[PDB]
Amino acid sequence: NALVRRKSGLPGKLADCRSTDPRKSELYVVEGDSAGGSAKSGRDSMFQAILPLRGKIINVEKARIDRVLKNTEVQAIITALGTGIHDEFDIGKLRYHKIVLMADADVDGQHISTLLLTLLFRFMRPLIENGHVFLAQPPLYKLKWQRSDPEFAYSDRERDGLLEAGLKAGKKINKEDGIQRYKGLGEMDAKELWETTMDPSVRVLRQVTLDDAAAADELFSILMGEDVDARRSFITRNAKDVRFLDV
Amino acid sequence: ALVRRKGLPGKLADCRSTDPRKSELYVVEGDSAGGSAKSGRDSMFQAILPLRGKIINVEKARIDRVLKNTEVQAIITALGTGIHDEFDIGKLRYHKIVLMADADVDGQHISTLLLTLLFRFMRPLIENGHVFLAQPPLYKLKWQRSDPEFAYSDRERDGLLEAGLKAGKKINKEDGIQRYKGLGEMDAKELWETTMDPSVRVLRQVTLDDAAAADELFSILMGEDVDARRSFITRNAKDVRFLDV
Amino acid sequence: IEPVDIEQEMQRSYIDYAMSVIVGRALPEVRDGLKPVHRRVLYAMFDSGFRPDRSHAKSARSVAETMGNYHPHGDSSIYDSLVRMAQPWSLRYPLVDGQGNFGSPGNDPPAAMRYTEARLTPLAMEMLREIDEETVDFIPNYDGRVQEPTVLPSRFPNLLANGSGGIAVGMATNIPPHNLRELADAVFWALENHDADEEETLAAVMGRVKGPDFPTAGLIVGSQGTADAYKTGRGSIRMRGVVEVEEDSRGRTSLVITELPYQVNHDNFITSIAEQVRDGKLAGISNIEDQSSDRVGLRIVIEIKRDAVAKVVINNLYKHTQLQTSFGANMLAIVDGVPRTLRLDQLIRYYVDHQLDVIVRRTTYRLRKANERAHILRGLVKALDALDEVIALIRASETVDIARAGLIELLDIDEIQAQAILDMQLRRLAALERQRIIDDLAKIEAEIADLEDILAKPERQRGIVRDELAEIVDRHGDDRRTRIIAI
Amino acid sequence: IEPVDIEQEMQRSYIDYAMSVIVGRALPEVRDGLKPVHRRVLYAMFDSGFRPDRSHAKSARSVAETMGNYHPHGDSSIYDSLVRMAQPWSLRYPLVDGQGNFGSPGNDPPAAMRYTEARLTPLAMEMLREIDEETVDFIPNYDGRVQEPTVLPSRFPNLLANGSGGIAVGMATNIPPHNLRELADAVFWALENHDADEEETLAAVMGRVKGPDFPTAGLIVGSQGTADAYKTGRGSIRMRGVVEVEEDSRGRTSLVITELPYQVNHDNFITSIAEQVRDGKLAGISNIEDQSSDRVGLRIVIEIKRDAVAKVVINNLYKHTQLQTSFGANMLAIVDGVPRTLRLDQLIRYYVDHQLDVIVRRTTYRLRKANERAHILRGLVKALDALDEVIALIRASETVDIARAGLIELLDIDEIQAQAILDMQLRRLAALERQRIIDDLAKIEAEIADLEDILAKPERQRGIVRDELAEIVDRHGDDRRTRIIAI
DNA sequence: ACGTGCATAGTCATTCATGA
DNA sequence: TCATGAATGACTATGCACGT
Ligand SMILES: Cc1c(N2C[C@@H]3CCCN[C@@H]3C2)c(F)cc2c(=O)c(C(=O)O)cn(C3CC3)c12
Ligand SMILES: Cc1c(N2C[C@@H]3CCCN[C@@H]3C2)c(F)cc2c(=O)c(C(=O)O)cn(C3CC3)c12
Ligand SMILES: [Mg+2]
Ligand SMILES: [Mg+2]
Ligand SMILES: [Mg+2]
Ligand SMILES: [Mg+2]
Repeated sequence: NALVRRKSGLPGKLADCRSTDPRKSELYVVEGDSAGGSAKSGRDSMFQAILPLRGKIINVEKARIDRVLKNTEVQAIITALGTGIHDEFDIGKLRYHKIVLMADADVDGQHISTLLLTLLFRFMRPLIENGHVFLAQPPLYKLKWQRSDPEFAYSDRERDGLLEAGLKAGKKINKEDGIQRYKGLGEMDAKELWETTMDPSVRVLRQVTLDDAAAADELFSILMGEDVDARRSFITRNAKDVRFLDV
Repeated sequence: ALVRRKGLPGKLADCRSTDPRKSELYVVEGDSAGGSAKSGRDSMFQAILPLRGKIINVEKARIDRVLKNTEVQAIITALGTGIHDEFDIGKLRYHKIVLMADADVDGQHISTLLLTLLFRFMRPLIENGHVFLAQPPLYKLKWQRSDPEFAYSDRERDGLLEAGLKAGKKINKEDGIQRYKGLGEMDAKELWETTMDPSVRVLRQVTLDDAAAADELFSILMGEDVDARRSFITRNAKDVRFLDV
Repeated sequence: IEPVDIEQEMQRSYIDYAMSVIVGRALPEVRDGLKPVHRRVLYAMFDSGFRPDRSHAKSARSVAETMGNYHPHGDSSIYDSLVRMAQPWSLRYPLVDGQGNFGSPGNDPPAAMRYTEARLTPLAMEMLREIDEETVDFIPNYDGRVQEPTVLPSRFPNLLANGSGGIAVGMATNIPPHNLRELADAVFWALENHDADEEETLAAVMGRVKGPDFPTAGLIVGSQGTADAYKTGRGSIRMRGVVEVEEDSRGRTSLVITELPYQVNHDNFITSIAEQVRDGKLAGISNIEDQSSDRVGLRIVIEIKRDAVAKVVINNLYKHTQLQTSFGANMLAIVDGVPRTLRLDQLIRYYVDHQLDVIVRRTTYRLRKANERAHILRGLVKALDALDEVIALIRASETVDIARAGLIELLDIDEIQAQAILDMQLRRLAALERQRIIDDLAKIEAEIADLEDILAKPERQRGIVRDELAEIVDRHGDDRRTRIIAI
Repeated sequence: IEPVDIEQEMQRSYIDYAMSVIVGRALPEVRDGLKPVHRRVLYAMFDSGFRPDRSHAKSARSVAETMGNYHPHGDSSIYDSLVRMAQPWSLRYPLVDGQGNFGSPGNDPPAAMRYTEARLTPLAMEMLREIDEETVDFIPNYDGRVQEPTVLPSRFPNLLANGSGGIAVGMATNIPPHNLRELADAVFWALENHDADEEETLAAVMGRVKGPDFPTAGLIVGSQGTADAYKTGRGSIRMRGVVEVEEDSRGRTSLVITELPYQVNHDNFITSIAEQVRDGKLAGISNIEDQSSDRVGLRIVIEIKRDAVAKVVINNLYKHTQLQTSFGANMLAIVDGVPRTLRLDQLIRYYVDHQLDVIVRRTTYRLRKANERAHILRGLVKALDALDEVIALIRASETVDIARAGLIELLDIDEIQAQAILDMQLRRLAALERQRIIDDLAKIEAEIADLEDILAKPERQRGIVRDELAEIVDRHGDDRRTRIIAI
């Protein structure tokens, strides 16, 4: 199985890869034009393609199907993945065996993730079941040591850890430039994105798994559905314990 | 009489008076200024057509390309008259065409581009004195107790300042004299009381004396021949100050 | 590669979104009635010195300062938020003094950032009054480079005054604006009757706050919806514009609309009527003409046919247009980091509590500072009494460290105080200058006693809020705009 | 209503536009090689403290500061100008240190203002070096609120180094960038041979400035065009990229392009080749693949057919693509407010003249300040010599003025010096501090002697420019990138 | 279906001179 | 016709909850 990549019938925003093998190909679904631009530059153009998404994705749970199919961003995703939707879904025509969702570490990136995951679960569920969907974890900090190579941190804890270790090791940091804190993918350059989210030898990916389909169906409908009351009560009920889901 | 929109440009904020003889079209530089003008105008007799960006040079550009330009189409359509040989002054929808641009150099440039469009496509509008130039304010004197005064030149500013101080009035040295750097910085009220209120506005009527001489100057300044324009500027820029002495 | 279940991811991510939107974006803090973007814009302008005592700064500078230090978001929407706070038809009491084109109540958009200038209004200066005296908790910004205020002093009830509208997740708020003088009376009562229960307090406050006071004037019809909002936190308030029937020389009649209800777009309103007359659902109307201008304000003339009754057409307009429209009140605000629907007495009380907190904290701040000044002054006075020895000591010292260590031993003084003696100028050794130090000590000790007295007396604390608020209202309070009528 | 003739209006208005564009927009000042927007952006960042000794500020803050104080234009285009000055493929020696996505040599646009941060580069700090020491004339800004510099100190030849391209009215400029080390040698010669005539100077400078040095590396073919540019002020310099032929194991041969000439868009270049294969105008080419990355840089692989000669295809590429393209040099710059086409010797000389002016003005400023401090120090020493008396006098004074007036009488002192004595802290009455005052007087008088010597000797002045520039080049100078070859 | 307000910018067309 | 580089911003679409 092999499929042609665009080079001078696919989305205009798509920066496709060169490899014609889906098994080896990857699609990075990116939040924002800036981040997508940097990703297009820092990627490995052989196996990695970039599809920047602009603005909040349409909620396929709330909006009727005809309106969803008219949405330019949804069309781009469906077209880029190559597979159909719902009953016309054919995994054989999947153009990328790795679909990496890359959003900002901030709160709005989390929201876009849920909107994208909702699109996938409702229109192209088998992509989730067969583990073709991943979540890229962007860096939060960049430690710029005076003499040593810079280190990236993906949490406040890791920042504190790498800071302590380096200082203990006799390294030093400026208290001015110091630790750069990322507030979004758009603030990163090509190199930074490669060395934290796209280089397969250092990137931190999370594979989206689907255990209970019925339970998932209910949760999607509650959180993303038209019923506000259900969503309100669910949030007030479970937000109190969001910290303790993995304890 | 002619119908006003309530088949014309979407940007056009037409007037209410159906009489062209009493109607006026303010051709404005920028969406901001045009927006403020639309609010401060007298909607009865004054219509607003905001123009966005540098107008296309009809002296340089091919005819077909000029006709594709959205801003040119807006002007031609709004004025109602045709162009060139198909020009019919009888269908002129506004007997006063006021060009209102910033006092800065880019406003001056836009004026020359508009005057070029008019002179080449719709010359009779100039010949019959339907084309005017609004002179925007440059300064606003904000007296502490008295009504504010507007100035249209550095000299007038110095004069009004001197007169007021002599008369015992006083100004803040902070707020003080507001200097306008463009029409976009003005609100509706300010534009009315300086450029649109017919009882205080400073308009200049464009007259055409020697048509042949004008034709040559337009071709030199606006034409494709750079050398001619280069030499003309180096020749005459030295004496631009002394044109009215 | 780590595995993660879709349910865990969805739940965690969406809850994180909902909560921050609820608490940190769309909904107002009850104490100052501000959303984060509002608070950050105002403080940015404040810290930048963009105040009414200086000329308007380019609004781009306010946006950029807000972006770079406090609000990690886009310049575009931040400008929109700044612009809104400057529109007299949006805010009942504007917090931003705008210079230039800030749009209109119609479809005329505001000018771009490059064109406009902006500074804080005098009332916005009361929002930030004495913010630098530890009157409110500060926290580090989004990258820890600088501090930002968690809440503003808000020396007037801004939430109730300017209202607030916001769409969050799972919930939304819609608090109408109110007349400052009426709110003040409510606060004054709350201060006097500080022990009154909720039942009594609600009755009193509802008597003084007659209802919302919209910046667009207009009319409020009925009293139930207002009462519902204040008692329940939800109510539907019927609004109306103002219509004045005019007769013509021919004898034709025309309806002149000079006011519209809150948040009704003038252009959309005219267009709606125009579209409702062509299809033909508002017969009796002959002609629609907008005779509005910057000088006469809103003026929509509706000429009606000879075979048409004025009130019939007006009633049809009330029915089929937003000439009559209801304000869906929902008194939702963030209280102590939690979203809560509040009664009117709760809204007043929580604000009064905030004011008392501000005044006590201000007093504490001033008291601490007064003691520090007094402490150093006491040191200087000791030096003056033994000035001959002090100077001789400093001179005979090889360094300033030898001189300092000696001064402590000489006069039995702290190191901070000894430092002050060293920092003393030869100016302060003049006769009259020596005297001012003495008097200043006497002056401050009186101030310290006063401050201590305030902290010890809840009566004075309440009195200060009353007197200071009264001063603000007398200066910045205005007449009611929205007229309240019965059914 | 006043009448105006169309010829009068057209002539005045268009000339006014042309002149300001020529002198105050599109063309560079010869002394610092900067256009107004460049100069204003850099000074805005400088005054704001956005320097290499501090973390990158949000670029929005630089734009807003430039817009609000110096550059009365739009935020959009100002950001574009700032961004460009940060791109290593645009400027041979970037003046802005950018953090984030500033685009690529291809069609990848820069990130929006909200995403990027920016500060001045170390070399840009040399552009502004000692600007606060009256080294350059300042004028009021566009509204008279603040002062702005007419020109920067420019402690390295920035015009020739970074070059300049601009479209004005009636004329346009296109100065290529050059290697800093080569320019320095030219300046060093100009300083040593300060009396040399233009003929000798042109010969000397042309020998040291071997040609343009583009940030995009590549090749310069031939020497005629370069010579023309330096001798005439106009010249056509033929540029080429770098092509390396690779042979696959028993496979087809392919051309690897790793460099392109100045200002050639990578994406447009690839597209041009691709489209010229379609209708078929570059036969012999089998496949085009962009193997470029952030890690290997530019790498365009052009596999050619087996029945095709590599050298033939490369010449076809030279012919029908920008793999070979000419730089149309036109050495136009503003000299004393007048646009002028300059020889290379004139460009160097004018820059050297500017440097000498800066150093002389700096020296004068420092001498004036040195005298002022010395003047005050002389007062302090008089006080120390009669210290016992100084104190007793101040004590008996009812005010500080009586104390002051006495000091004048006691020690024969100015009003400034007596005031300085008055402002003196008890800190400085310690032994080492009294000695420090003495030594400080001795130091300044020594510095004054040095400064006076500089002003009296043009030799030293030239020496200062040489030594200071040399220090800059040693630190910030880099290797040549563009290789110069013969026909 | 529309308004609300704080969140998630690229595209579009000219002046102007010059050389392909 | 195109690139060059400083000059002269509105329009376009979603989330989110609620009431006509
Ligand atoms: C109007 C404008 C543009 N429009 C002008 C044209 C005529 C009217 C229909 N729209 C087209 C496109 C444009 F394409 C780009 C910019 C800018 O890039 C820009 C900028 O600041 O960079 C500023 N403006 C506006 C002030 C004039 C721009
Ligand atoms: C993307 C975006 C918008 N759209 C353009 C695109 C059309 C095709 C795909 N959908 C998007 C959506 C938009 F209409 C407004 C804004 C803004 O007003 C705005 C703002 O800052 O106010 C910012 N953005 C972008 C960051 C996402 C906006
Ligand atoms: Mg983000
Ligand atoms: Mg202007
Ligand atoms: Mg927007
Ligand atoms: Mg632009």
